[PDB]
Amino acid sequence: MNIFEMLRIDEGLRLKIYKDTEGYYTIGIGHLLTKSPSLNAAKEELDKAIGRNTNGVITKDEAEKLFNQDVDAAVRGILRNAKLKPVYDSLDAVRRAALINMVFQMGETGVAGFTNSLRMLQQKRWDEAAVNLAKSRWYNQTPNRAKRVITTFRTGTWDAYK
Ligand SMILES: [Cl-]
Repeated sequence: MNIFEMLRIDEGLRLKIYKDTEGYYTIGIGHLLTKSPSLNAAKEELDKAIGRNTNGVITKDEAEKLFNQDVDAAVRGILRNAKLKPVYDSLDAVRRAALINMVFQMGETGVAGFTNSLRMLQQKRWDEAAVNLAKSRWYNQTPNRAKRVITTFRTGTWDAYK
């Protein structure tokens, strides 16, 4: 298992514009298009992202290209961020994938907001971090996915995805 496989399980693959769990227009493997409620504004962003006139439908290859870009962006966001980088550097390979997952979902700035939990992780206090992460809106809104991420942090194994 690796980060791509993990996020593909968490986000799914949809080739037609859809609404994410929060009602925002998205496409492919969790690629957010826009928070505007306008489907046309979504369609427009999609055309610009892909470089072609799509009418709301993309191919598998195009979804995978957006995915490659989004994973690369998450990783560079971690490495650039003063709060996130030291945490990433402290972690083992599996737990690193879990942090990438969160950044992909919530954004660099959002994850950097989990100060307390990040510290716990850096200190390798797995159980304490797991308990703290579960108090968040994140956990309450998307509990099945958050539990998988938390378990990965708790154990350092890919068991929640097996
Ligand atoms: Cl993009």
